[PDB]
Amino acid sequence: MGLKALFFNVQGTLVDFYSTITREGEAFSAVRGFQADWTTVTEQWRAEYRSRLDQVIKGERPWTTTDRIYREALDGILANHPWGASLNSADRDELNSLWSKLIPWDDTAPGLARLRSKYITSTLSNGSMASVLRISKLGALPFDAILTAELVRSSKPDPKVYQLALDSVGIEAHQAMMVACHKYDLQAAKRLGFKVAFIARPFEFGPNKKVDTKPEQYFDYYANSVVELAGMLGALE
Amino acid sequence: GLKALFFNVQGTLVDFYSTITREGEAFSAVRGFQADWTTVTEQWRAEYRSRLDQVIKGERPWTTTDRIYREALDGILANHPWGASLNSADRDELNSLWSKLIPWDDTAPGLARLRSKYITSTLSNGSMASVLRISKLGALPFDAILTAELVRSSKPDPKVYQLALDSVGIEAHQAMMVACHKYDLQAAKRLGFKVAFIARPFEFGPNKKVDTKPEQYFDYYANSVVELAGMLGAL
Ligand SMILES: [Ca+2]
Repeated sequence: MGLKALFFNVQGTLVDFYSTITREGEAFSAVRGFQADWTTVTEQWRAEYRSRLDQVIKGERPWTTTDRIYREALDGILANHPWGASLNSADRDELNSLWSKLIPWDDTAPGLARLRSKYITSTLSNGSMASVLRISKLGALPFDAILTAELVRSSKPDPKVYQLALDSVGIEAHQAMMVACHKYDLQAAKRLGFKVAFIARPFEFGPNKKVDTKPEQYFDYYANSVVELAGMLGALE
Repeated sequence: GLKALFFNVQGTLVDFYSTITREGEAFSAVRGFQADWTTVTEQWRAEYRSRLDQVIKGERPWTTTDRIYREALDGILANHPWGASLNSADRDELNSLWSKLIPWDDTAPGLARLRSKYITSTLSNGSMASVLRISKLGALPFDAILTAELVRSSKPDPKVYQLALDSVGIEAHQAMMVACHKYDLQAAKRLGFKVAFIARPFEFGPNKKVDTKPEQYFDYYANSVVELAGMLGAL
C-alpha cells in the first residue's frame, strides 16, 4: 500500500529538447552553408505543433501520431524562413527525427536507474510510443515499461491517460506517483489520487529563459534532478 | 532490413511449468499435504483456455488474464481433495506466480545481445501488469512491454500484431515475431512479419512431447534466444 510505481513525463521532465533541436539544427544548417536562428525555429515549431495538436484534441483535425503532427507543423513553419524552401522531403524527415532523439539531462539516466531498483518505473507522456521508445533507447534510459497517451488516443490531462497507467501496472492511484516538470500534469494526477513529484527544470526552454520552478503546496516531492528524487525516496543502485 | 523483434513470453522466454511445480511444491509443504504438482500445469492451462474462450466468444465481458487464471485455479482445485486445504488467500498468492515466471537460462543473455542491435519488445497475450513484473523480476531487458491487453484481445487477432507495428512505428517486413508457438508465427507471417521459432522441448515439462519441428515458412529456427542472436549477427 506504499508507493509501488513511478510514471514519468518525458519532454523537459527527462530530456532537453531545446538543446537537441538547436544544436543539431545548427549543424544541419552550417553544413548547408545558410544562416538560421534555431532558437526561433524551435519555438515556432513547438507552437505550431501544439496548435495542431489542440485541433486534434478538439476533433477539428483527424487523429494522427504526434510524429506526423511534428512533420506537418515543420512544413508550416518552414514557410516563414527563406532557406526552408530549399529543404527537400528527406531533409525535413531528418529534422523531424530529432524529436525521437531528445537527449537526456545529465541527471536522468543515473536517477532513473536508482529509482528502478526500488520501484516499477514507466513513462507516461503525450508523445507517440515510437518516439518515446527511441528516446529511451538512444539515451540509455531504463524503464520497466513505455506508456504514452497514444495507447488511448488522447493526451494528458485526460483522466484516461492516468487510468491507462494504473490499469497497465495493476495498481491503485495512491500507489502511483506522477513525475513531471509541468504543473498542469501534476495537478491533474493529484486530483485523481496519485502522489506527485515535481522536478524543477530551469533550462527547459534554453539556458536563458525563466521557467516556473517554484514549489507548490500539493507536491508530495520537490526535486532539482531525478538523482535528487531518488535520494529523497531512499532509492539506491 | 530488420528493425524490431517482438517476443511471445510464456514458454517462449519463461518456464511456467517449473515455476508452477516448484511454487506449488512449496505451498504443499508449508500447509502439510502432498500433491502431484507435475500434472497441475497441464490442468491449469486447460481450465484457463476454456475460461479465456468465454471472454473471446463474448459470453463474458472483458476481464484481465490474471483474473481468469485465478478462476481457472478454482476450477482445477475442485478436482483434487487437497485443493480444499488452499483457502482463498493461498490461491490469491499461488495465482501470483503467473507474474513471477522463471526465465530459461538463455533468455536474458539472448535478449541483451539482441537489444544491442535491434529494438525489442514483448508481444504476448497476458496482462501488462504480469509481463512487466516477469521481465523486471527476471532481469529481462526490453525497449518496450506490449501485450494484447492494450487492445483488449489476444493473438492471433490481427489487431495485436498491428499494435506492435503502430507502437514501434515500423512496417511489417521490418518486424519479427519470436515465439515457441506455431499459431502465433503463422498469423504474424501471413501479416508480412518475419518469424523466428525457438524450440522449447520442456515447455510442458520433462515428461510430455511437444511439437518442436521446423516449418518451411520460419525465417529462423533456433533452440535458444542466444542462438537466435548469433543467427541475427548480434554476437
Ligand atoms: Ca525497458
